[PDB]
Amino acid sequence: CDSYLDIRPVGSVIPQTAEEYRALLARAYLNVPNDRGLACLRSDEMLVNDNEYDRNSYGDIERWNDVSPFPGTSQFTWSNFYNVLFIANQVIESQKEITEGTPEVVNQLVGEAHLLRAYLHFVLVNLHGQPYTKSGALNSKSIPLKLDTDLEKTLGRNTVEEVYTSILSDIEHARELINKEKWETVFSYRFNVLSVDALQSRVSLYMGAWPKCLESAEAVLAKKSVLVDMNETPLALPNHFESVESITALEQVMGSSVNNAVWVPATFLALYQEGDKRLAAYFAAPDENGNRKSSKGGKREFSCTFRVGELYLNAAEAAANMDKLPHARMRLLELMRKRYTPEAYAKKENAVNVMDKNALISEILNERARELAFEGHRWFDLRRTTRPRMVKVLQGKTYILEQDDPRYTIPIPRDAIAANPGL
Amino acid sequence: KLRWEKTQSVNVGLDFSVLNQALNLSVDYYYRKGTDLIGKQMLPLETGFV
Repeated sequence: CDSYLDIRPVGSVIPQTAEEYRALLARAYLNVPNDRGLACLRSDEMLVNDNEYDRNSYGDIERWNDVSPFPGTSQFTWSNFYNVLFIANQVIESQKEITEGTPEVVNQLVGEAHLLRAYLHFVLVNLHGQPYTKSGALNSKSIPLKLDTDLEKTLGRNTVEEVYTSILSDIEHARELINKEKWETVFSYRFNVLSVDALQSRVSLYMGAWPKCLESAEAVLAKKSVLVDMNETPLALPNHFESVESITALEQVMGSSVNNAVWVPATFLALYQEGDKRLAAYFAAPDENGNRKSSKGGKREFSCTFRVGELYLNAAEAAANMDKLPHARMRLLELMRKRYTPEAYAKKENAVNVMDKNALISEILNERARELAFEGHRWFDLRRTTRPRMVKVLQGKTYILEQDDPRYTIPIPRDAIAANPGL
Repeated sequence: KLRWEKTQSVNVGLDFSVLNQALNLSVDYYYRKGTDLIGKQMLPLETGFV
């Protein structure tokens, strides 16, 4: 005599309210995998320790050993990526059903979910997909896009163009939905409008869409351009979550285990010229071999996804790529003045102000490598920019990564293929 | 997409009575194949769960 079919089971927490969905999205934020540190382990800015346990896990990644790793080596976390993607899609599909929440709060939740989904897809297609700028890589299948919460279907790999179109669509949705200007310092891992614009700038930079990249970078800089001046505080890390430069502090790029197991090779330190406060601020005491450790990560308070220095570098690169040399030079020298000793800043200005297009672009790329050291940015910059031939000396052996090597794309993890043979 | 566990049944019967109910026979051959039975499956990793 009584029947409505609207009954919620009692005995477990079923997210229905805006606070419950905020808790779910916070758990999704926590489980964001830090696979950009492992990805940059594949680059030239890291050297695994001479130990055995510390090398049996990360040695094969550094050596570009895609075929026959040691089974004990570290693996990229496909499962965590797609679990956070599932939670984001659940939050997205739960709109128009979130109870006990202001529309400006539900809209912010859905926009955060959209931006998190876009960022996760971007990182996945960067890790396991060919670069957007590579010839013949636009129609190549890279990763399966997760756009629903279906548990009874097997997803096929989507092409890079499809993935980037979905990323741009999700960025636009987040821009339309996100309405928070700034979160608390303790809750700064969440996304805000500046996060939307910074993510759009980085995406357009990786696609090579220089106009939109410059537009988004300049929008961020107009809304916020305050940096940390290195000359008044030598030990002021720009990537610290409490710094005035961090926009989003979502992912601790460097895990404790990986940061405890690597050095900074002497070549990368030699790239740092005299007068750089980053040389004495980023890294620890020199080792007898000449390779220092790092102090930019390894603990939770060094979480950084976007920050204003990266926006300056993106703006400079876009301006240089669209022949807007004065703008690129202005941004690059602004960053250098914020970073360099003012004695060496004069020499840097004298050198940069006479640079042509190609030399200027190389200089911004070098400054980007210097600034974003140990932030999960060198490997992806190498993939998007030049794919240069790399020589790595390890334990008396030489390992060579050819120019435009097919090994610039990390293979899909073994567990992912085992669970989904169609990858 | 949770739903009921489907069962497809085919039954062939035969009733046969002789000699003023002196002998009654009822024979049934059945084939019931069940599908979509709710159970634990190892999902692909893209579903978000193992």
